[PDB]
Amino acid sequence: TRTSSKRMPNNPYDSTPLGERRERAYRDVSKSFTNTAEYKFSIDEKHDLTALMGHEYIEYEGDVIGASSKGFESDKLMLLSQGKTGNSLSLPEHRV
Amino acid sequence: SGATTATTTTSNS
Amino acid sequence: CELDRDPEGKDFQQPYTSFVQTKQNRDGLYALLRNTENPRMHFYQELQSDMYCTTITDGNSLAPFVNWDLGILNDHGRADEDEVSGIAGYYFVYNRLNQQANAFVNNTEAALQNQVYKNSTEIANAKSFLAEGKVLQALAIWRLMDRFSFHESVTEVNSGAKDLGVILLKEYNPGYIGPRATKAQCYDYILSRLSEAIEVLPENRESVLYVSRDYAYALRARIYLALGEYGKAAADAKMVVDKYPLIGAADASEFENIYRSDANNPEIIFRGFASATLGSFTATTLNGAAPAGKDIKYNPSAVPFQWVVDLYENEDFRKSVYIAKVVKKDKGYLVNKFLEDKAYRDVQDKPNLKVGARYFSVAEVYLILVESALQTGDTPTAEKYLKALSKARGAEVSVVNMEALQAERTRELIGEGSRLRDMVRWSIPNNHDAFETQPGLEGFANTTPLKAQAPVGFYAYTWEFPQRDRQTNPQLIKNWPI
Amino acid sequence: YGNYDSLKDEYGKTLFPVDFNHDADWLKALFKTAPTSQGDISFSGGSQGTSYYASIGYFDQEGMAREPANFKRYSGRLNFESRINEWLKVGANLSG
Amino acid sequence: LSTVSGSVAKVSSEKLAEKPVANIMDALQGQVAGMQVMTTSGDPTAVASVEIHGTGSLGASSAPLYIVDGMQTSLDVVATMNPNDFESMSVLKDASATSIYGARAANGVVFIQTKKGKMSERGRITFNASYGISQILNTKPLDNMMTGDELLDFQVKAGFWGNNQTVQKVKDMILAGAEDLYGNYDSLKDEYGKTLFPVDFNHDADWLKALFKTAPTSQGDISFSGGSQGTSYYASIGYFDQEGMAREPANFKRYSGRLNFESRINEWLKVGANLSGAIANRRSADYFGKYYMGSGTFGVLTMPRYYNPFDVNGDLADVYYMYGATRPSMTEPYFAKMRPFSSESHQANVNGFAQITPIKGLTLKAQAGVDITNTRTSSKRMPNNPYDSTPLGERRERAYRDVSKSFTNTAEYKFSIDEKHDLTALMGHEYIEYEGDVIGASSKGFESDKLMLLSQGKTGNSLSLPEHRVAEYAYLSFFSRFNYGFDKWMYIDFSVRNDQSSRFGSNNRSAWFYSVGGMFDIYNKFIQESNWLSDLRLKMSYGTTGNSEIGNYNHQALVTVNNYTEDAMGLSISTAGNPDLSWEKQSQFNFGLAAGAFNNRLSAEVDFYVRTTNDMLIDVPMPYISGFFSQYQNVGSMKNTGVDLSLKGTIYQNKDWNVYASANFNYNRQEITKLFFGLNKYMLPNTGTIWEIGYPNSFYMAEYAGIDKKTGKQLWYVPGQVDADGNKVTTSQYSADLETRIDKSVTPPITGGFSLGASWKGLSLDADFAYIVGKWMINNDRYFTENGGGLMQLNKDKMLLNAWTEDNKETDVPKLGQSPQFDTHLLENASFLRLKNLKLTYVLPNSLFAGQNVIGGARVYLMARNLLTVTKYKGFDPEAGGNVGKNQYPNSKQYVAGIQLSF
Ligand SMILES: CCCCCCCCOCCOCCOCCOCCO
Repeated sequence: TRTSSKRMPNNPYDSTPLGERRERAYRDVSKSFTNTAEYKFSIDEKHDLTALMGHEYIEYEGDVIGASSKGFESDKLMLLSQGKTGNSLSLPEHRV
Repeated sequence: SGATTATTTTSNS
Repeated sequence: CELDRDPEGKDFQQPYTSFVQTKQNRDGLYALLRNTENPRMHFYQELQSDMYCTTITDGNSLAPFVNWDLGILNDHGRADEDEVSGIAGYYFVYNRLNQQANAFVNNTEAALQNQVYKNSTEIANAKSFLAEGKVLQALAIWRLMDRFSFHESVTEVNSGAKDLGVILLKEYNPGYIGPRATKAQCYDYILSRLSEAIEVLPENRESVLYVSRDYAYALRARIYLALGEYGKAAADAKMVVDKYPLIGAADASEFENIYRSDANNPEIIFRGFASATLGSFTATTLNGAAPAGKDIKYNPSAVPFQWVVDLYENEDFRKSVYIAKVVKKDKGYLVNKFLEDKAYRDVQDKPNLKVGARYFSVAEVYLILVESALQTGDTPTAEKYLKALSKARGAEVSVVNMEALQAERTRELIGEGSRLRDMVRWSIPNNHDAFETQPGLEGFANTTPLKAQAPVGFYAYTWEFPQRDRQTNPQLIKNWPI
Repeated sequence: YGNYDSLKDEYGKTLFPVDFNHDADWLKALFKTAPTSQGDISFSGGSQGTSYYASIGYFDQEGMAREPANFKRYSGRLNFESRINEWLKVGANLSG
Repeated sequence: LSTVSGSVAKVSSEKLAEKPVANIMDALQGQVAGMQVMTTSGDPTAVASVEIHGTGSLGASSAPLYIVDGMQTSLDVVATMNPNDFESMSVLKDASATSIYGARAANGVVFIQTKKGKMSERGRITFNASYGISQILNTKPLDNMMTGDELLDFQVKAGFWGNNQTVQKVKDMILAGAEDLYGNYDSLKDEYGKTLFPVDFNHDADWLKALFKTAPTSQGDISFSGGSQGTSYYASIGYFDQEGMAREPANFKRYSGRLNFESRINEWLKVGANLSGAIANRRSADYFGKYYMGSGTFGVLTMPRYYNPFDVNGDLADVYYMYGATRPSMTEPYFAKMRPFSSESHQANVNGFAQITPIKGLTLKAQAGVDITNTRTSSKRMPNNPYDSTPLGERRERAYRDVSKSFTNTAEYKFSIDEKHDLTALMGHEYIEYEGDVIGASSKGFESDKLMLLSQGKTGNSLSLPEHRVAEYAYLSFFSRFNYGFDKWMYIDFSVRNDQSSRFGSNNRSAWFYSVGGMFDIYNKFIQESNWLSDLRLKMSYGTTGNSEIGNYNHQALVTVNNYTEDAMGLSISTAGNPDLSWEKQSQFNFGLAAGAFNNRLSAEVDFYVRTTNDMLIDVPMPYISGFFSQYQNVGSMKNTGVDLSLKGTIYQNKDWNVYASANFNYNRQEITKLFFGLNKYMLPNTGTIWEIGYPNSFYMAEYAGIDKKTGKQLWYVPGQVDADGNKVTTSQYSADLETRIDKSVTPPITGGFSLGASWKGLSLDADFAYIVGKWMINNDRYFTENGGGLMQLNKDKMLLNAWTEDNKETDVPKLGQSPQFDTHLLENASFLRLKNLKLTYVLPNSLFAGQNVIGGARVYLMARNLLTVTKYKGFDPEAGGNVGKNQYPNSKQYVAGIQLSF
C-alpha cells in the first residue's frame, strides 16, 4: 500500500499559510504451506474408515515506513525534500 | 572506502 | 488523450509579478552564492604558492598544485552532474553566479519599470535588492578576472592575450558564444557596478547575512589594491575600518572560542547563513581531520614549510588556532583554520567538523589600509593600524617597514588563498626547492622538487581557460603558450 | 467577512452567512446522495481433465457524507485445475 | 510478427535454456549478425548493452526495444524471468519489420516469446536442477608487479621516504610503528605480535585471495505443460541464486512463477493470459569503477606487498595497517558486516488478450497489460564500531514503486481479390503509460543494535530531510500495414504510422513514419527445378523510423527550490529548456539476398544496409559561460554503412553422427556528417576521444615516441612535421597542440562469432565462439603502476627498476621524476576471441525407462562458460570498458553441472 496526505498552502481561512505533506508505505507478506495424506477404505461391506494426517506452517511479516515534512509555500514545489529544515523536522515512522 | 587516488579519465562511450 | 506531463517540485520561469517572487529569487541568489564563495574553491590557489609540502598521504590530488605539474593543470577539474571541482569547477561556479545574478537583475528592473509593486516600501526594498544584485555581478566578474587574466608583469604569453579579460555577458541568455573582452572593459564594468550600488544601499548594516554598503566598500578596496591603485584603496578602506572591533582575548583559548564561532565573532562584515542542518560543510583538505569519538585525528595531505611556522612568535594566539601542532600527535604543524564550529553539531559531545562560509572580515581591511598608507607615503596611519591589529592578535610588531607588512599579511590570511596574488604583486619568485621542511616530521613530510620552474613573470601563475571553451567557440584566445 | 478579499465583495449580494427569517438545512450541507457502479465479466469452461475460471471486474462506491469516503477496486481472478496424467493433478488460484 | 520482406534473425530455445547468468542477452553474443552485445562487468546484477547496426545517435540511447509477448519491458524486469520459459527470440533488424512498434524501434526490436503448452493426451512434467562455481578469469596481470623487498628498496632509492635514509631505518622505525596504532584499541592491543602481523617484510601477502573468492551458483525449476483440444496451459515455478566472485558482496536471487493460459471459448472468441511474478533480492558491488586504496582489481595490483591483511592461521583479519593512518582500515568481510544492505522487490506482469472473428476475414484483437514493481531497500551503519569515526549508527529505508500500463487494439482484414492475388490490411492503436516514485527516510544517532527502528533516533540537529522523486511519461500511436502477394512469388509491403510522446513540446510531439518493403522469390518463378540449388529469395526495403529515448522533462524552462534560511524559501533557475524539441528521424535502406543449397544442408544470407540519422538528439555541451552543464537539442547527423553475412551448414559423416556449424560476420562504418554549433570537430575533454565531421568516433591523443637517450626525458612526435631526410620530428615539452586524431575507432567495427556442434548416440558436444575485432581501450590502471613521478606509495611494475640513470643509460623506460600522459602508450589493443560456452550433454537412452511409467526421460550435462580468451590486452579484461578501463569487475568463469528429469 502507498498512502499520501497533503495540506495545502496559501489558504486564507487557515491558521498558517504553510503547507504540509506526509507519505507512508505499507507492506505485509503471508506465507502458508499445508501437506496432507488421506487414506479411505472399507474393511467389510458394513464398515468404512478414513484416516487423515497432516502438517501446516503459517508465517506472517509486516512493515510500515513513513515520512513527513512541512513549510511549503507553493502548490507546484511540494515534494517531500523541498521543506524547511530546523524546527520543521520530525522523526520518521517505522513499525514491524 | 579509503582515500581516493586522482587522475582518472572520464568515461564517455 | 492529453499527453501533457509536467515535473514535480518544479515551476516555470516567469517574469516577476509580485513582491514575494522577488524575495524568493533573491534568497535563491544568496543560497547560490553560499556554494560558490566558500573556502573549498580557494584551496587550489592557496596550495600553488610557496608555503606547502605534500606529505606521503597524498593521492595525487594536491600534488599537481603544490609541485606545479603543468601537464595536469592545463586540463584540470570537472563540472558535470556528478562532480564540480578544479579549475573547470572554479570557472563554472562563478559563471553560473554571474548569469543568475543577471537574470535576477534584469527581471526586477523590468518589474520596476512595469509598476507591479503596490506600496512605496516595496519600491524601496526592490531598489535595495537591485543594488544587492549589482554587487554580486561585480564579485563574480572580479573573481573570474583574478584567476583567468594576466597581471601586467608577465613576459611570455599566447600571442594577443596580454591585455585581454574574460567573456563579459551583461544580460541573461544561455545561447551566447563570443570573444574575450579587454581588461579595461571588465574593470570599468566591475567598478561601475560597485559605484552604482554604493549610492543606493543604506548607510548602516541591515543584517550580517546580506550585502551591505560596508561590503561594497571592502570589495572595492580589495579590487583597487589588487589593481595597483593605492590612493583609492586607502580612501575606500578608511570608511569601513572603524565600525568593526577586533577580537578582545586574553589567551589562546579565549581567542579560539571567539574566533571559531560565526555568531559571536565581532569582526565579520558579510557571511553566509549556516545551521547544523542547512548551510554547513566540511573543509578538511588542508588539515585532513577526521572525528574519532570525542576528539579529532589529523592525516594531512600537505603541511607547511618551516619558514611559515617561524613567522609566528611563540606567544601568538594564531599559533594554536590558525596553525596547530597536531601532526603525528604532537610533532608538527598544519593549517587548522577551517577546523570546526561547535554550534553546527548533531550531538554536542561529538565533533563533525562543519563550518560555514565567511565572505569578508575586518582584519583584511586593516592590511589593505596599512599597505596603501605605506605605498602612498603616510607613516602614522600604517603604524596606527598595524600595531592595533598585531596587538589584538597577541604579539605586537616593533617596526613598520613593509617587511613587517608582508609578514603580517602572510600570517593573517593563511588558508584563504591570497598568497599567490601577493607574490605576483610583490615580485616574489617560487623558491620551493630551496626551502627546508619541518624537522620533526621526517618520514611523513619530505622533499619533492617542482616539475616546472616558476620565475617572476611565468605564465602559469594565471590559469588556462577550461577545455569546454576553446572547443565550443574558436574565437577564444587562450592564455598559455603551450 | 470584510478582512478577506474573497468575501469582502460577496457579503450581502451572494453570501448571507447569518439569516434569521427562514432557517437553513444542515442535512443537505453535510450528507448527500451518492452513486455506486459495478461491472464484471467472467469466462468459465473446461474440457478433458482441465477446467478454468477467469474473471475481471470493477467496483466503485462513493460515501453519502460530504466529506469523502470512497472505495474503488479493479480486480482479476484466474482459477485453474488440470489433470496431468493418471496419478498427478495440479492446480492454481491466482487473484489480484 | 514481422513482414515477409523483412530482415529477421531467429534464435531458438536451445541458446537460452541452460545459462548460469542472470543476463539473458549475454547468451546472444556472437549469435545474430549485426547485433553487438557487450557486457562491461561481471557483477551478478549487471546487464548487457546492445547495439544493432552500429551506434545510431550521439546523445540518445541506442538500445533496442525489448518486448516480451506484446508488452515492452526493461532489461531489469527480464532479469527476473526464468529463461526456461522462453520459446524463441527474434531480432527484427530492419525497417519493414519494425513498423508496428514505435517508441524507439529505429534501434531494432528484440522480441521474446514465452512457451505455450503443446496439447496432447498427457501433459509433460520437467524438473531441472543445477549447481556450479564461478571464478575470476585472468590472474595474469599481477605476475609482473614488484615484491615487498624490491618495492621498499625502490622507494628508499627514489627519495620517497626522505634524503639519507637506509632501508633498515624505514623498515624499523618508520613502518613498524604499527604497534602504536594497534596499542590504542582494546581488541588489537593484546593481539599484535601474537596472531596479527600487519606489517610483514619476510613473506609477501596475497591480495588476490584477500579481495576475491570462488562463488556458488544454483538454480532449479519445475514446469508443467499440457492442453486439451481447445485450451492450453504452461505453468512453471523456479529458483535462481548467484553469488558474486568478489569479497565485496553482490548477489542476485529470485523466486519466479509463470502461468500462460490460452483458451478457445466458442466459434468467434479466443481469450488468453500470460501471468508472471517474482520475488527478487539484488545487491551490487557499488565501489567498482573508481579508484580507492584497497578496493577492486586496482587493490590487487597496487597495494604494497609488505602489508598483511591475514592472520597466522591464514584466515582474513578484521583490519589492516597503512602507514600514516589514524585508524585501522577495515577489510571487505568486516566492512560488509558493519554496513548491511537488504533489498526486496516484488514484481508482477499480467497480460491478456481477447480475439474476435465475427465474419470470415477480419479479426478484431484487443490486448491489455500492466507491469507493477514494488521495491523496498534498507541499509545501516552499525553502532559501537571501534574502527569507525563515531560510535553512533544510522539507518536509511527507501520504498520504490513503478507501474506501467499498455493497451493495443488492432483489426486485420485478410482476403483474396482473385485466384492469385492476395491482400491483407491491418490498422491499429497503441497507448503506453508509466509512472514511478521513490520515497525515502533516514535516521541517525543509534546506540544499540536492537533499538534501531527509524523512529528511535536523536531528535535535535540529528534530524534530516526526506527523499522523494517522481517520473512519468506516455506514448500514443496509430499504425497501418498493407501486404500484397502475386501468384506466389512477388510480395510488396506498405506501412504508415503516427507517433506522439509526452517527452516533447505540445506543438512538436507528433510525427509520421512510413515503410516500403519487397520480396521476390526467384526460385519459384525463374528456375523452378535444379539439382543443387534449393531456395533463392531477394528482399529489399526502405523505411523511416524515429527515436525518442532522452528523458522526461527536457524541453521546459524550470525553477527549483534553493533555500537560504529556515524562514522563507528561495528559487533558483534549473534548466534552460528547448521549446522546439522533436523526434530524431532515422531512414534505413536495406538490400538482402538469402540462398539455400543441397537439400537445405547449406544456407546463406547476405545483407547490405545504409542507415542515416537526421535531426539527431544530442545532449550538446553548452559552454561554461551559460551556467548550465548541457542541453538536449535537435542538431547533427550521422550515417552507418555496412554488410553482414551468415551461413549454416551440416558436415556429418555416418548414420549416428550429426555434425553442424555456423558463422556470422558484420563490418560497420560510421561517419559523422554534421555537428552542433557550426563546428567541424568537438573534442570531449578528459575522455581521449573526438567527434569530427567525415570520420567515426575516434581517439585523440599525442603519439609517444620513446625516450631521449642522452637526457632521459619523454618524447612525443610533433604532428605533421618532418625534418631533413631522417625521421619525423620529436619534442620533449608536452603541449596540448601535440594531440592528433588517431585512426582508431571508439566503437568496434568488426563483430561476429561461430559455432561447432557434434553428436553421437545420445552424447553431444557444443562450442560457441564470439569475437570482436577493432577495439581499443585506454588502460587507466597503467597510469598508476607505471609512473615514477607521483603516487610512490603504491606497488609498481617491475620495469621501473630498470630506469634511466647516468650509470644505466641503455634502457627504454624514462627517468624517475616525470609524470606520464594519456598518450598512445596507454592505448591497448583490446580485440578478443572468446569461447563463450562449451557444453557436453548426454541424453539417457530409452531402453532404461522400459517398464517404469513414472519417469520418461533424463538428461545430464556439464558446462563451462568463458574458459578461453585470446587477447593482447594486459588489464584483467578486454570487454569491460568503453574507451577507458577503470577499476573493473572482471567477467566470471563458470563451471556448471546440472540434470533434467522429464518425468
Ligand atoms: C483474465 C486474466 C485475469 C488475471 C488476473 C490475475 C492476476 C494475479 O496475478 C498476480 C501475479 O502473480 C503471478 C502468478 O504467478 C504464477 C504462479 O503460477 C505458478 C503455479 O503453477
